[PDB]
Amino acid sequence: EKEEAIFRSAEMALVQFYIPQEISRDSAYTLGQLGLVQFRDLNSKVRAFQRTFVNEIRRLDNVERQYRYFYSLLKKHDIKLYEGDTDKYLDGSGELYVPPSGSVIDDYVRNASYLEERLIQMEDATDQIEVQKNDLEQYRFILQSGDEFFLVNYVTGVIARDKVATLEQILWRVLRGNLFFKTVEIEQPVYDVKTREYKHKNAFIVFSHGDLIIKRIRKIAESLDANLYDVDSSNEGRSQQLAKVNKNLSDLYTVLKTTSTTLESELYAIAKELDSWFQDVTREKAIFEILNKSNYDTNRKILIAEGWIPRDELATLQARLGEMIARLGIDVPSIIQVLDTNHTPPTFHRTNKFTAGFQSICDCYGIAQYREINAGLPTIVTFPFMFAIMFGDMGHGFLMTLAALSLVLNEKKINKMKRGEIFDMAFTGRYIILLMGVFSMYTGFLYNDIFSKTMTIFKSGWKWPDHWKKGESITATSVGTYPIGLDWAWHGTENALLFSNSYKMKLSILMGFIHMTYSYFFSLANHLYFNSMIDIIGNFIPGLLFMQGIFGYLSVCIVYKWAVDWVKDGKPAPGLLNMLINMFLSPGTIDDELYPHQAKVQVFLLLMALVCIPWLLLVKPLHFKFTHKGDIMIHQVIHTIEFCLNCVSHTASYLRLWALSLAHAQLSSVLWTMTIQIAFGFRGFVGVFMTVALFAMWFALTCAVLVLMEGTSAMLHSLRLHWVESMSKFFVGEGLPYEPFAFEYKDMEVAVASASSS
Amino acid sequence: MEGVYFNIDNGFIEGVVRGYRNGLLSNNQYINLTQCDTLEDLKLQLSSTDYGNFLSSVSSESLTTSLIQEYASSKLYHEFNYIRDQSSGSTRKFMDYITYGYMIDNVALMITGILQRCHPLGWFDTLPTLSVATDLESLYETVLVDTPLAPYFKNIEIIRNKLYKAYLEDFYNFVTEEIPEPAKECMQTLLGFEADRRSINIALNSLQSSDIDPDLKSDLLPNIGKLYPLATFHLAQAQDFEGVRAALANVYEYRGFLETGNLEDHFYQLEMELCRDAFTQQFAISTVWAWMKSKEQEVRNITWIAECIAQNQRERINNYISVY
Amino acid sequence: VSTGKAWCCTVLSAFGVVILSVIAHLFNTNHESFVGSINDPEDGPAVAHTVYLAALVYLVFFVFCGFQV
Amino acid sequence: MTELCPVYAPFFGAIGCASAIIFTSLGAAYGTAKSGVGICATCVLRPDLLFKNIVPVIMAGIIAIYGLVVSVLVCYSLGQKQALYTGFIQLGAGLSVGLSGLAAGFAIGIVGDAGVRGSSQQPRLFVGMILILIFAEVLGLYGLIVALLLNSRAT
Amino acid sequence: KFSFSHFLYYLVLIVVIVYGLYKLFTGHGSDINFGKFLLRTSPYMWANLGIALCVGLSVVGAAWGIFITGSSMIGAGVRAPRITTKNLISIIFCEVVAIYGLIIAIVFSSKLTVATAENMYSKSNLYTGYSLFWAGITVGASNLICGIAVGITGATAAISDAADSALFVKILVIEIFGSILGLLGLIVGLLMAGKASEFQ
Repeated sequence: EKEEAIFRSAEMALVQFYIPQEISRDSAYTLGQLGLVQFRDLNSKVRAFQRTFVNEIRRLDNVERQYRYFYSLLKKHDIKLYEGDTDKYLDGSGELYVPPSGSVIDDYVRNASYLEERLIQMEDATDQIEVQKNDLEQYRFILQSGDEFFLVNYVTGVIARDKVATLEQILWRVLRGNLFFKTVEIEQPVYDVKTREYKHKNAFIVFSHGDLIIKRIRKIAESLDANLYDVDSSNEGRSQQLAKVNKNLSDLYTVLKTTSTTLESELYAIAKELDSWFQDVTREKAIFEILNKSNYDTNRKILIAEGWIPRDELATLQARLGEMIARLGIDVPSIIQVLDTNHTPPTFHRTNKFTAGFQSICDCYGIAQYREINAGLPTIVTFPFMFAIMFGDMGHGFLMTLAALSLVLNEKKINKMKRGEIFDMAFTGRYIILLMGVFSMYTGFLYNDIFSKTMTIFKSGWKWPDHWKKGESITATSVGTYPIGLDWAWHGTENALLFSNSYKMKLSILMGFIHMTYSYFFSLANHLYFNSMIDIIGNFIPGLLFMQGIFGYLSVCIVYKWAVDWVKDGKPAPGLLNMLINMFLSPGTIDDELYPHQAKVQVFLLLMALVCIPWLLLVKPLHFKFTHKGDIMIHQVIHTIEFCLNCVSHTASYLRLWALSLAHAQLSSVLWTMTIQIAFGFRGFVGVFMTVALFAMWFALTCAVLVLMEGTSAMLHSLRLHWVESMSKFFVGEGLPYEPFAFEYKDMEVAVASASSS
Repeated sequence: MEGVYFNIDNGFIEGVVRGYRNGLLSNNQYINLTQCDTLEDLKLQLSSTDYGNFLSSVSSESLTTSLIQEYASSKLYHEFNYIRDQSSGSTRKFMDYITYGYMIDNVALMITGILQRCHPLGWFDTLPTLSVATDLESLYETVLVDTPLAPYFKNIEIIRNKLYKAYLEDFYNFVTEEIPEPAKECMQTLLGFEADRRSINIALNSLQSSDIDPDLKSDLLPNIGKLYPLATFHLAQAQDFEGVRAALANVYEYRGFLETGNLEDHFYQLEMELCRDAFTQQFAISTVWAWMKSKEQEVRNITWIAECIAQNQRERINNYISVY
Repeated sequence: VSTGKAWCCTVLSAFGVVILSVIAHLFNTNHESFVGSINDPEDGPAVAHTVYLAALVYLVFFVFCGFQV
Repeated sequence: MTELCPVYAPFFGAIGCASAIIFTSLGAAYGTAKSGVGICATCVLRPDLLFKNIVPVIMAGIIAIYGLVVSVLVCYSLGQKQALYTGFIQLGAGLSVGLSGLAAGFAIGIVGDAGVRGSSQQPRLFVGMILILIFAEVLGLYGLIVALLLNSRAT
Repeated sequence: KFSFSHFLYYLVLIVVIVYGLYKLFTGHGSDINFGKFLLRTSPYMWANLGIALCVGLSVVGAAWGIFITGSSMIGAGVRAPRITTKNLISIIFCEVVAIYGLIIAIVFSSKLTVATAENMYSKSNLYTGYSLFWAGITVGASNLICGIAVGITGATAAISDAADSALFVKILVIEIFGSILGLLGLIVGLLMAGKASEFQ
């Protein structure tokens, strides 16, 4: 069966395609709709303008230009494309047995070339008549003015509403203390050719007495884009001009209705099929762009193509090409010549709907080195569960689980449905969010938090004194230990913060160390897989010794300090952070003895960690210097110094688990106190109203501020822990994306691309 | 320090500007455009560069050198107007002052009255009024008083060069006062070069006019940069090309670079040197000026190559100016 | 009336019914986390009754908005 | 009064309560103003990106929420005859959270402006924007944490 | 030449000089008794100011470097969004600066304890007050300096990586030096407060 590629990327094989030149187009369609081949660019060192199939692309690109121009025209006149599923039914998108388009592409090219000119002609006609339409409408609006005349002679026209101010100022400097001006705002905007959109406009009139300065006013108004109009000096002449204008509008509308109807009919005929034309032309252009990457041997008359395909899919490729050759009946060799190569193969991870989101989030940092360990498979669990440690509330985890289930249960309904961007982001992460919610419920159970409040499902390990006076500062006694989760006896105590901080800080340190160690062992597994024992001995072993002997020492020390009953032993509880500091700043002088011979072990670990530094610097480069028959000294020294410093900085940065956990807990408690708990203090129908409204506020802020506003905080910080703390231990990265040659529904919204993306 | 406060407003701007600087055509890409054999081939090859699909709406039959130049200039102007739109305060004023030069160019080109605005960055609300402003007497008190050129004003070449003198002096003062130290030095040097170019060109124009008095050029020579005041005064007193050579003999830079070769090529070469040097400062707004000049030269080179493949005459195809 | 507001208020009122019902039950049973403090209301069942009435108000809203779903 | 509980002791507590909300609110205001200028500049062309670009102002708001939390917590620790120890505990909590949230809000404003602009020019910059912006938010978060640690010792 | 801030600087300088001369000439120079100010002042002001300024200046430096380098890398990321994940180590080392301040604030908060009135202003309590004050200032100011430096360096690294990915590597060494500076500041703060006892 096909090997799963989630632990490591799928095994690639380089295939050389000996394609006879006559069947090249059919073959390219076959293995493009098959969808498992990523072609190597053999003509990489040949300039694109002189490449083998440049003209076949150029003609189809002109056709695509014409189709996107048609789409622009349909949007201009508000027509909706058919977008039928005929292309989806024909292109199996997972089935390779489909015949390619025949000579129909040449018909597409001819039709497109003719039809573009047709549309240009009718658009020019409709545009010209629309220009005179707008002009005569403005003329009428000028003439409809019953009386806007004062004072020898005048000139009048229409300006855009913004330009009227600057034109008035310019004329006021043409005529200083002598300008007479009025304007009337047109009720609605009108179409302008230059902007290809409606603009607000204003009629204007100015009065003057000198032919030279009247010419100046007209010439300064035509600049700044005023449309000037001659108006009779009397109401009778203005009425005559208005009647003439109305008759001209009647004729203009008579021709405009027919022109617009015919043009819109052509656009409607376009809409029913333009989408399929664009799909076919896009596929054909992609086909030629793939064929360019083939070496065109003219003597042998064959395209020597190359491509990456998974080995488990090699048989599928052979079968499907055997099917297409049977279709064509050429009986050609159609050589699928798999060959060895030194080229870095692409990193293909075969992901289900469940692991797809985790793979996308892990490889958004970087694509893994070929057949190295995939970080996404550990991420599936670690990312949601670090999110949960930081989030850690059962009420909010339950809300998040319900939100995710609303996407997972209805999964088939939101799929095959338009999703926008934010809702699409929510849907693609639906299983990520589901695991976040579930692990957050578990974490809040361990934190014993449902919203602000604690669960009381087991007998507390702390028992209060037998009796006390009201207001007495009592202290509990340890009758036992709480089975699972934090003891509910800590709720509402004034020293709850001390124990909670100790717990969550040590939890952060311990679990961060464990996660770092687990991720770092992927370095060992990678070196074993790549047979790089030199990386094991020079990098893995000393780095592991350093990391353990300091921070894993701290980890086992934390668990040991929990494992010792200091009050029963009568020994002073050590200052654990102070002891860690003294391990470096004053070795040997152990303050409070945690365990026998702690000084010797402490100084031994210090010396071992120190020794691991020369080990890391030297062993890997010196092997290269001696045995290769060092140049990697600089890379090794910078890598090891950053490793040593990143160990400390990563142990520090894992404190954000405790940080976000405590902040979320405190925000939830404060929000509960501020919003809903006030309502419990009042009674009567005023109390009922306060309870209803304050619960509305509490839930709105819980969903907004806590679940959504601060859940994104926790998930982004878990992304931080993974890209930075987890993957940098082992993730080599800088791989090559798989992204094979495959057909897709390239929706015509790509008309935004290649026209607004440069 | 330089970058401590710089990134509060200009960090995004400066990062995007050097992003464009990385998109400038390299010598290899100019060579690839040179080897092209048709305007459609140049369109495709240039689409392979950071220009992308900008002529994507243009067919090979509509494609002409004028359209290529217009689209390249439009892309540059859209990028500049994006950076200016995202700018605020001091950098916004710096970019407005950059636009004032094109405003003066548009003023001089349009008063020639046909001559349109011909430059999008020099546009202002009353610019087309200059096409119809035949009376130079009405120029300031009617049209330009509303424009940002009002502080500068006080045949057309006299007006153009007076406006450039006032503009360059005011912009040098603005650079000195309102621009941090590295960008201050870089912009002061760039303005020294610009004023030197203006002074040399104006002197060589006065070479062709008998009415060009030495004191008349005092209203015209900016007296800014390395040539100032000494070489500027010598150019003012200079009567002919020999006087220009004697004046430029007194400076280190631009010495021996007007006595031989093409003068425009040498000015553009030195400008590219200065822009390349200005790009080295990491938290300086002078990177914007360097980018603008580099892109203008790039558009010139592209148009040059487009001509050399549209009208052949390919012997001239390699005389473009580039440091990248 | 609109489907968006109907769904929003239906979900909010469902959470209202559930959460205020459990809060009223915990007050009515004198649970320490709600009554154990001196700063809490002194008589559990009394505030439990008003929280229960608020839960019924959200029940009315839930059922109504269901009638407009 | 007493040597441990001077009459001027509540001054530090009250001024820390004020300081928390004040400085976190100025940080949030700078963040909201800068990022909102970015959003309004960006969404003139592409209003479809409103609910992406809204993140930086939201994070600025949560900074002020942290300030509100600290101010409330220290406010309910105030008393007329409170010790000078708890007075300076409240002062330290308020000052820490205020200054930290102020710096975080400034960083959030600048980064959010740059990010909304870039992620409008380059959509792949959204994850980068938000991941830098969370790293700015976490600094105000750290200040909140220190304020909580200090306030845990108020009496 | 005038500015309001410098006017107040010179005004307060003149006022302090005049007050000092007045006290000194009248034989009351010992009234200005900064030492007795240090003795009488509550040790908790020093301790909590140390903690608050430690974390506050660490966060200021972290945020300052963060927006410097983040704005630079978002701007450079417009053409090359690949720059984000590659140069994010700059944001990381800026944040680590604030984490240092948080750690030091935790350590110093361990020292905060209610000292008895009979033992309020002892040698040990004054010593620990001054120790926490100046150690918090040391860590916070060193962290501010290092955060600004790392942000500047990471901004330059992001822009250079946008120019060419090969130029990134050697600037990361500069970022490492900037982080070592803050680490040294943290360890020196620990040493300064290492022998400071709790308030007792």
